[PDB]
Amino acid sequence: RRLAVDLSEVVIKWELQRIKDQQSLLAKPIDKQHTDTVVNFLIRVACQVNDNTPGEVLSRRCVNLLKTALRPDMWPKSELKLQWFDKLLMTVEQPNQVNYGNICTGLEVLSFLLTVLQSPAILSSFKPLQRGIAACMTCGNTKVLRAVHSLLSRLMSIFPTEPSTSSVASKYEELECLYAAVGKVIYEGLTNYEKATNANPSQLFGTLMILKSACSNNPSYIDRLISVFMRSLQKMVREHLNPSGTSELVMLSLELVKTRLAVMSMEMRKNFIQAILTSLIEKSPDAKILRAVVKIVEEWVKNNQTPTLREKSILLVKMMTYIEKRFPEDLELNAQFLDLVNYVYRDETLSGSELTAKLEPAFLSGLRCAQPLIRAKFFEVFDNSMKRRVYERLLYVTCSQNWEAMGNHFWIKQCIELLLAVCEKSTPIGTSCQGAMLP
Amino acid sequence: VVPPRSLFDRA
Repeated sequence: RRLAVDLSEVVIKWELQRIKDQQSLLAKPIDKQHTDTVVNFLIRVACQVNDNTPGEVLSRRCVNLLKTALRPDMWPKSELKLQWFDKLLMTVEQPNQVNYGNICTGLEVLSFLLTVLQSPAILSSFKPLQRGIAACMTCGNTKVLRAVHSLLSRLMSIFPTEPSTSSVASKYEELECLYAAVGKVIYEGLTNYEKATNANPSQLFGTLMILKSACSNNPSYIDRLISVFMRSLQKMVREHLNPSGTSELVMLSLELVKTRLAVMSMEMRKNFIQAILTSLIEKSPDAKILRAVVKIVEEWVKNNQTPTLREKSILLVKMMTYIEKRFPEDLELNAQFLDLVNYVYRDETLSGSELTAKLEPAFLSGLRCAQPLIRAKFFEVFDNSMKRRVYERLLYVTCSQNWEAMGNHFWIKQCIELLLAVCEKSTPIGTSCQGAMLP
Repeated sequence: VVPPRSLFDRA
């Protein structure tokens, strides 16, 4: 079989040399039907040769050889013979013995063909595949789920799912059945996890990946499923707080609903903001979850598609209490949160708001931060808050600044920093101690 | 004597 792959590579290298020469019977290109059969043999051998439990290396070589065979110069718009994939992908249905590696290689080849082919050719070629792609979405193998997720992501990026809860699953018949199966499996998975008396979030895994693929180029898609998805998200957060992929599924779900606040009902919106995100901030032990929540809140703040000032205030106050307390060692997370607080205090819209009054402990944490870049940004904000005058700053430190929020910090450091800022900076350095100077 | 305004005074 390796020898056969070698012959295919020989034909490809002959066409590379033809391209080099062209950049007359010896210079004329190869007959197209031979290119077609070489491409099709490469596809078939790549999908077949993987072992059920080595041929994996020959598969990878065939895949690379196919990726070189289909280029803007080598053999674009070759024919393809995809019908045989229908039999292969249906094997996923059979749980006795199935070559999962073959399924993964075929799905990868399909996603590559989606980058290779022209759009009408994509639509024409993929129609029989729809049953096979739909079959993959059911199996419990995580590798196949990820492969089909990537394939569907690329396909739906080329052709986005229908909005508005339109009755047709797609405007394209070649996508209609596949997209109907995608929607049905999403709905059934969410409903099953809602119904389940006791189940791991891992049951959601494939459902969540497929849903993410369906929403990749159509954020509105989850508006169909918003109630059932929100109840599943509540169940996920509850299972996470009171117990490794759980974090990944919670982050994925949060990324899905982060921009659909206007669709959710008032009770669901309130639960999401003051129940889910707040309990993640307060209870959740995973710092990656905290980083994701802080990123979501930062995107909200920096932007009815965004939360009200009260919800932003609630989230920022919860973060200001919990993030420093629960994760003192995480310098990156605290840096991210203090960067957000710095943006808030720099923002002109929020200046003088109740929020800036509520975030004063966070600002004072920024002034006393052990990370010099944060401390400098906070002092730069602090410096401009008052006039460059000795008397006014002495009055500030005596009268205006409640220093209680500094805690055990020796806040005399901030007084020194504030008053020395008044000094002239551009004057050449010098002394009154002329008797001590080196002549 | 009027204290200077701070970033935390609710204007």
